[PDB]
Amino acid sequence: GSTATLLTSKLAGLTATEQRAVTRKLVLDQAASVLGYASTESLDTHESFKDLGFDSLTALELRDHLQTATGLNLSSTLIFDHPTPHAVAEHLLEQIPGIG
Repeated sequence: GSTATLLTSKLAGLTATEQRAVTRKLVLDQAASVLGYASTESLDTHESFKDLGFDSLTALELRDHLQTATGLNLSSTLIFDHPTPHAVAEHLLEQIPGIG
């Protein structure tokens, strides 16, 4: 759906664990783009987007970022369903076709 092959071609090179790692960096990077960052400087993967400053605004463009980033289909309260970019990145594996 939509694309997937974009990021899916990434995870194809990883194992589920490294697939976590790569978008634990991507969701992070996106969240960074949202929040005002350029190197995920003020982010955490152990801390929830709540603390990152997301809400019914930034989470929306972040969620938007993840779907744009991955090509998969995420949701409105995505990062509030999955607390951390860690929980979200692994959530991005759930979207992945078998390889993930």
